[PDB]
Amino acid sequence: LTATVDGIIQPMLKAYRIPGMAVAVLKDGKAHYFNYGVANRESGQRVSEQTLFEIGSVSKTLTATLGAYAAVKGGFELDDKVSQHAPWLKGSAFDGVTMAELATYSAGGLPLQFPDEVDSNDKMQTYYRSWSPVYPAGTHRQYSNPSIGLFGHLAANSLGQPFEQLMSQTLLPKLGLHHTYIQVPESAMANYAYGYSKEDKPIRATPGVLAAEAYGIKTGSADLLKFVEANMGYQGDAALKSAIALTHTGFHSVGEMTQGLGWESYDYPVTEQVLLAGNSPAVSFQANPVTRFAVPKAMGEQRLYNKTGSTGGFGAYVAFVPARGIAIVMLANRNYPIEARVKAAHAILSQLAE
Ligand SMILES: *C(=O)N1C[C@H](NOS(=O)(=O)O)CC[C@H]1C(N)=O
Repeated sequence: LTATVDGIIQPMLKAYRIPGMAVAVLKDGKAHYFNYGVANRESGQRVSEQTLFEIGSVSKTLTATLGAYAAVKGGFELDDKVSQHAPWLKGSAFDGVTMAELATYSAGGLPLQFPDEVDSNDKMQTYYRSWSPVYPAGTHRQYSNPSIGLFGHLAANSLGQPFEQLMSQTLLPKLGLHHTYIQVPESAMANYAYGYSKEDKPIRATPGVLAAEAYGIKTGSADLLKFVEANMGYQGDAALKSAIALTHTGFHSVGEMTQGLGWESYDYPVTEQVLLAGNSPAVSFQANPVTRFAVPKAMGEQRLYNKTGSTGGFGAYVAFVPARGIAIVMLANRNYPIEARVKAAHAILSQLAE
């Protein structure tokens, strides 16, 4: 292995007091697992590649794959208006938003989170029915859980299924992810890590509206690397392969970052400075005018695809370059700085590419 994983990861774990981390890398078709520290600080139970971590917003890549799958299966087309697939949105602003804009955070300024008062399905429908766009559709990117959350919800229901059903019964089994969960079952609680807050309490995920779609997957590094493997020359089912290809399609760009379904990608080679900038709050916190594509673009293999994710007590990152057959998954039970995740992953990936 050309990479020096221990030498890059261990100083970072110390610098941010990360209790445990599961790292998995792919190179030349083989998976390598590097496990550090503890899943549970009071028992001392060790992290393995089967430890379940909250992967937070990395869930959006699975949600995007599910939505692309529903589109390939005929439930909807990406250029359909959103209200074509939700009778309760007819006449609302979503008459003028496409499913693709919803999935790529460009509907027009949907916020990062639902307002605190939205705590039921009924209040969720009312929220979207009364939503006032900040920007014209397709012109501005504001990263948003309500946006891709609604995409995942409506995509699944376009096949007559709840999101959780289509994810748990179709997408995850077809991807080969048998230890990946929206809700961790009884048989697997022994493997579920605790997270540790920035204030340092043991904490686990708070359920919320459309949490499953936007940030609610629990999985280990082995299962998550298997999903990344499917994103690098998947040999198999035509519908699922077409779905994955749609997630590698670009719909707009902000600076050097191109927004796909779930995945965000960069030209490869990519500098650390560019990858840091694309994952900084200058991109993730504020609404930015996008570079527009007249038609969506199949982006290609010689690119760095990535996604960050966090919960109250967890911090995750995934990046891969399909043309190189290299990948890194980093799942931690501390929500530690995105810049540290990016710097470490860029260093390791640069070495794997040698
Ligand atoms: C994803 O984990 N989340 C969405 C947003 N952070 O975006 S990032 O993950 O791309 O950095 C807010 C925090 C978090 C969440 N659980 O809502």
